[PDB]
Amino acid sequence: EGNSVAGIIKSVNETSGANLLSSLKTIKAQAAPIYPAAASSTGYSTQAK
Amino acid sequence: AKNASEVSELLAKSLAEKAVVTEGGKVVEGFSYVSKAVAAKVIATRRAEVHE
Repeated sequence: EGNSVAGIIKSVNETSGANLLSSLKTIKAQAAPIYPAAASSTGYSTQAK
Repeated sequence: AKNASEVSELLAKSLAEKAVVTEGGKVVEGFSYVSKAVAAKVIATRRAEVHE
């Protein structure tokens, strides 16, 4: 995908001055790296079996 | 009877808003000036956008 710093620059430039300071936690959350949440616990893999 | 204050005041203020500029005793026409209030609002707008 596109890089996160350009997304920061774009979405910070798009906010108004009144909208800026409360949007900063949202913009940060859109620039945070994906750390995948714990998915489905299957049994043992076919190679583990 | 009780809004006579505001109608005479708004006649005075409406004459005051289009106040005219005089050469000496005679009137210069096509004279446009920028007030200190208008210039200060321009300065405040530019200052707020640069602070933004």
